[PDB]
Amino acid sequence: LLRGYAFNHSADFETVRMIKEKLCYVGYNIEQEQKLALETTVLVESYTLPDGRIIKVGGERFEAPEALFQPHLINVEGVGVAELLFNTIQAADIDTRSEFYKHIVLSGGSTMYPGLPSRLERELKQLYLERVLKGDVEKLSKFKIRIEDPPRRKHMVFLGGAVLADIMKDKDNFWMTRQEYQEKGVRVL
Amino acid sequence: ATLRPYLSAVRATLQAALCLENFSSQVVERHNKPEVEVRSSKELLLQPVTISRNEKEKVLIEGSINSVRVSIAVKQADEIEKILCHKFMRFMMMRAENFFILRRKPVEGYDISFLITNFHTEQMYKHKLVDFVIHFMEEIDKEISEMKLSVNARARIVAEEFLKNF
Amino acid sequence: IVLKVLISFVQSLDKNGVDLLMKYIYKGFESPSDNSSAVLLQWHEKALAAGGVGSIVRVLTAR
Amino acid sequence: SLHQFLLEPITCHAWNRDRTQIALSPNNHEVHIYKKNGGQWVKAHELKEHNGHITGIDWAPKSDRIVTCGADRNAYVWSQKDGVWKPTLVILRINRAATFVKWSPLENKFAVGSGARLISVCYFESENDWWVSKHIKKPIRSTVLSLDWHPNNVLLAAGSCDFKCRVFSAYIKEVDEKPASTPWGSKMPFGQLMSEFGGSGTGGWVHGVSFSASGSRLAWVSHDSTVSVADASKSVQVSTLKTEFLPLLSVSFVSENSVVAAGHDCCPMLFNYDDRGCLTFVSKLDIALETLHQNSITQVSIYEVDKQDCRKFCTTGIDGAMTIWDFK
Amino acid sequence: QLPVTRTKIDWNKILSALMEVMQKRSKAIH
Repeated sequence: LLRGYAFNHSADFETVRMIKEKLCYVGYNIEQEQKLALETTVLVESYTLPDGRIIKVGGERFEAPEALFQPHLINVEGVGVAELLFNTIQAADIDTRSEFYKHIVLSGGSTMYPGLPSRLERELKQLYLERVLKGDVEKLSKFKIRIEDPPRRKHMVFLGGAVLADIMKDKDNFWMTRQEYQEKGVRVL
Repeated sequence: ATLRPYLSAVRATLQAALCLENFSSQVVERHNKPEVEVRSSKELLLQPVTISRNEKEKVLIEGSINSVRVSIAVKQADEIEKILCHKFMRFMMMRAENFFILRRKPVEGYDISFLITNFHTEQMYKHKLVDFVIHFMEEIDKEISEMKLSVNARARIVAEEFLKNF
Repeated sequence: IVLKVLISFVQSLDKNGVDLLMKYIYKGFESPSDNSSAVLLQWHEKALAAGGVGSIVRVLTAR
Repeated sequence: SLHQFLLEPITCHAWNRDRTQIALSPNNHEVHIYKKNGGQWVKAHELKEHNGHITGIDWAPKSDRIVTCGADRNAYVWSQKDGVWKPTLVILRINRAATFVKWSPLENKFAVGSGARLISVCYFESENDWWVSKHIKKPIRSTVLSLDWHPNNVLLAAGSCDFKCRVFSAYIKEVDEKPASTPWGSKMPFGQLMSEFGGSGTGGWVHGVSFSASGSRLAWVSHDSTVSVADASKSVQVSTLKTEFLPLLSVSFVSENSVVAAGHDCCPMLFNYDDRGCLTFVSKLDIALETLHQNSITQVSIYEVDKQDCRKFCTTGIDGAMTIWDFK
Repeated sequence: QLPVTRTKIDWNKILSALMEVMQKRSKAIH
């Protein structure tokens, strides 16, 4: 809206969604992003509309996706995804904390921005090197942290359902029988 | 005479540097950025090259695997040429979203500076960009040398009309 | 340092020393002295015809 | 003979066995299949599953299957079981962008070159119906840009941005059978460096590699405007020629003695390699610009039945035009 | 104090092969 481009809230919701899907990305280092945005014109791209107009989107590409890491920009009180992950892993029993550091899986369609894999690693490493192991930068090598994110992130809910129905296709205890609700009306499985 | 070999040398050096390809970043996943602004791998950069005619007019060319940077400094004779050159470059740099191949702020020590990416080499031909740069380096000198005589010729009529009455 | 004798003035044409002459010529443009630039620019055209456009790449990727 | 398909560039092109259908990628996230109905090219099918720029295609003729790889860290294997093409999933385990893909002579494995300093050799498993990969990563320091296969279905050439051209072995014991002895070497475990080249001082990025029909000779082009041929029969020896033209982006053997190249000058060229170890330039093959292509040529392929008997070759590039060239 | 699950043990399920099949998936993916 702050460039001379007026899109109403209701009827143009699905027109700006294509702009978000096509041209948006999360920056690794904010500094180089701003340096390229201020002293260089290689971030501006032209998008065509159904009406035939051509609009230009510039430095707004890497500002919209950063409500996730800094939630206060759109009036949401909290800590952000990177710090909330830290507060969740550092709230369980000590023995199983290593079992969760190594295996973090990303799912859903709102984690397909370019660079979102490569930013959470840096944020967790910095948040775990100034809160838990303050200073003494030698033991981080022994501390292994790994994030798994295959290029099939969107449909991982479906694919899991494609496996669990395949293994347990035959034995008739996994399903809730029709006759169970003819007499009982509830379930315990 | 003397400008023609200079333009010929700049033409020859530009033709050997605009041979670009596509390259995704090998530091952050799925970011396509130029590899001459974002300097993150020494292997992908080429040696800079400078070509000059006298002690105050020279062109610097910096190559890479998917971007070329070309910085040009122009001639200046007296104060009026100096300030008109500065005004003209500031005029062009303000309108940089329409000039697709123009950098917003120049490299220090140089007046004007272009940045050409592989996208601008696929959406346009190759020899016409070099011809555009060669046109750029001479048409500006013509334009400012004309503007000087234009301003000089605007004082005669004003002085004559004021002195005519009384 | 022998580029002064070259300023005072294709020759051998060994097809490998043309690259060395190209390197010296492009390294000599960084320090103009009010007379070397014109003669160096004049020989750049002569050496380009004998060597070729490819030679400019060799000095550019000499590193 | 020039034909202009689209004004946009062509990233990559693939042919089939009868030279009737063609697969193209017009610089987007889609693949178009065209056939020839008489004497005019009309589009046939569209394949769309990627969400990123597509960078490589190849078409296995005997099995009739299309492998596609792109910059979204994905790869798919398209097959035709009904009228509509369908994909099959490939697990690659790379975290950077893929750059090249190629089938093997026996059509049982395929090699993917990527920007994570990896080479992924993928093979099929049917207990749960997908492709599983193995990695070659030991001596590589940068992104790979070219790949090629040996006739004996084991060795693999690779060129990378670290100014080296390497020959590895990709023997997978679950699929392949034991190989014979080659001049390149004897002991061939998986992922073992068999030979390495690239020592010339002022080395540039290698854009294209290729093997000969005999399998005992390798050829590659570099970004310093040089072509080089390495022989391994008499001895492990090299011969490098320093051309006076712009860089070359592709190379392919026509026979045991001649090699054809193309690049940014928009004109294919022919070099000759004598049996005694000498490279000599012969001639161009194309005697606005005074050239049929209006921009750089990105890919060179063979229209005929390849290195056993090659007569015609196809060129495609950024201008959007595809050309067939005949020697006769 | 509490087990790893951080919940009361569910005696109904205690009173009353997926892991075999999942190993091949774990090998192939990772």
